Amino acid sequence: VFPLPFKIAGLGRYVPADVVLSSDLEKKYDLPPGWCVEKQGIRERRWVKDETASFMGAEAAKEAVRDAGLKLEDIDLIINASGSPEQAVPDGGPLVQRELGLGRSGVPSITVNASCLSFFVALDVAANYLNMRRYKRILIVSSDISSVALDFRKPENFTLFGDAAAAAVVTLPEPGEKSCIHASQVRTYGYGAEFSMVPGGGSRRHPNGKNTTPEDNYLHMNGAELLKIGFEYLPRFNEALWKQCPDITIKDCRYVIPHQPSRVVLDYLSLTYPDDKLVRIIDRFANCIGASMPMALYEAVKVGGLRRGERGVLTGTGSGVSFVGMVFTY
Amino acid sequence: VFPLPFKIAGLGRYVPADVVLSSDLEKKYDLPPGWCVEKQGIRERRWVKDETASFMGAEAAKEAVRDAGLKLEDIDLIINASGSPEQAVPDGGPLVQRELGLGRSGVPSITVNASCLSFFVALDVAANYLNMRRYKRILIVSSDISSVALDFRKPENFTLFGDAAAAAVVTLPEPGEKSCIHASQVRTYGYGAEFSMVPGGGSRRHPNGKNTTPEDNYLHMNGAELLKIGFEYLPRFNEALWKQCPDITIKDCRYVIPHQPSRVVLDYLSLTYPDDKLVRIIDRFANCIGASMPMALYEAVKVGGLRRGERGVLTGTGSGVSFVGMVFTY
Repeated sequence: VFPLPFKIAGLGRYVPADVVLSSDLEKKYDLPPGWCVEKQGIRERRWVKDETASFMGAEAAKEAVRDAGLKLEDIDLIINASGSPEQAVPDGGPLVQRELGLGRSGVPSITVNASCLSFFVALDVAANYLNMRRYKRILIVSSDISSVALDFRKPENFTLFGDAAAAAVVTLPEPGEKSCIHASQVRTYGYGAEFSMVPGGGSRRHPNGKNTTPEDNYLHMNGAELLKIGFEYLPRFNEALWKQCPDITIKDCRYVIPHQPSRVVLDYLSLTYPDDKLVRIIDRFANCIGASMPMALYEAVKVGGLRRGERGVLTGTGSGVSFVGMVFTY
Repeated sequence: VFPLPFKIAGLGRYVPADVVLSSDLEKKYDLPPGWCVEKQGIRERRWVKDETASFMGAEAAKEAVRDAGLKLEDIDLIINASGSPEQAVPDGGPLVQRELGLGRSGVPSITVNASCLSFFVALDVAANYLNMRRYKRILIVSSDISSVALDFRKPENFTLFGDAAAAAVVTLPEPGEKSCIHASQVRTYGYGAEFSMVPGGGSRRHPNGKNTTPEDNYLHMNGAELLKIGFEYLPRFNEALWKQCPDITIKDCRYVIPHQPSRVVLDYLSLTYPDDKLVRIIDRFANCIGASMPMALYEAVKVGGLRRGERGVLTGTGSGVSFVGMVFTY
């Protein structure tokens, strides 16, 4: 089953142009100087002006398609893999297809939704399509605008969130190329759904039924209970992941590339590994939801110089609660 | 690539218990007697009392798991494939996992979102997971509560929509079993996104930003423009689908099993094929969004007596605009 041929052929990013400095937010909203860096690990973030999520996704996608040495017309499947929707109907796949100028192309455009970790699950889904020879050149797009949900009365909210899009084009490797997935794993603990959720935005508490409460559209988080899920299930998760690739260990991997919605995951990793092994984007882009992991993947290659033949580990914990992990040769 | 081993091992359904007769709606809201049947093709529908979407999905799933001769603990991947969300965070996968009593199981639970046609795309995704030997016993759940979005001032709305859930367990076939997919195709024409959309419920028009209009939470449909997309692209879609299985034609298939959000698809099919070839559920369950196709699949097997070794065709047009088609041996 594993080693699965798989090539990240191209990578792309779009971020809004204007830097919002933590220092300026602190001055504006009477927070102590240095508060965002100390408490959140965030020095800067980017917020949209008039961009739509599909716009940002399409900009990232075009970069990834160029990076792969391809034209837009060569893409044969589009997977939207964002942490939040642009609108209720259609899903983000057709919307980014349209934004790319491919609206009359017929190219199937769908959404994979694992909340947080949609990009990860989309890579997995794409790997299977590729190895089954169903499609050859798959675009995965993760674009999130969180700045819409900002609450400027709560510092733990309005200093945490940023906007970003990142994209990948994935293909089978060419003959002789080592690019592959050595291990991949997804586990879900839905008992933790209530500890990180947004109860509004669907049929359960529809804008006006009989089950609506005042706080329906904001994130309800119980950090202590989320950690307990980690305590109980993460060690067995990690054991099972690395058992898939017994000939490869963390020592053989150049970068750990985490979903990073807060500084906690980076702090944990920083106690364990040298700083140079960890790919950090939260410091400059904040919590960008579903774009976090692919932003970090973009960073690993385009700033960290990850070379073909070197190995990386994708890792993340997301709402649902789900855990993901993938060991790959780039 | 095609014939792909694939077995629909079990099927399940949940519908609310109380029948809402078109005749009673006509009396209540001063419509002419027989209006729903003539205009919509709908004699009855079911509307929830206090059920959640996850509840209905879990009820359907349990039936499907029993039908497959399995226990819930045997399922190794859950795919939520509904036409609408229960809430914004997490996605419906973890929520149905929790509802099933599998919240501490670790079983990956995700969402595939192709609007309308999510069930179809989930079958495809599942087929690839199965044939890549990644998972063995995959649960696909489609549960939709549309009755929340009813507008009792617009007859074309409040008489059209029903609530339902349906589910399938899919596996590889046992040795000697003929169950397979002969052909599968998905095409998307995102230029048609604007002709069937809900502009609210996301980042584009977030409950209060600067881009909200009065009509954001209702379906904007342009039926004439939707048909033009069919005129232009459906004939080539169908040609390309049947070219995948040159040794099998529509004459070799016992049932056509359509996504049926309105009477138009059934009217088209009824002009072409004998009535007994068409599987109809809209008459008793109305437009149940993402549950429509799997409701019809449940009907084909559990009422229409589709036998192992007989062939069927899944077909549908959905918001995005996307078209889907699959030819299979049951």
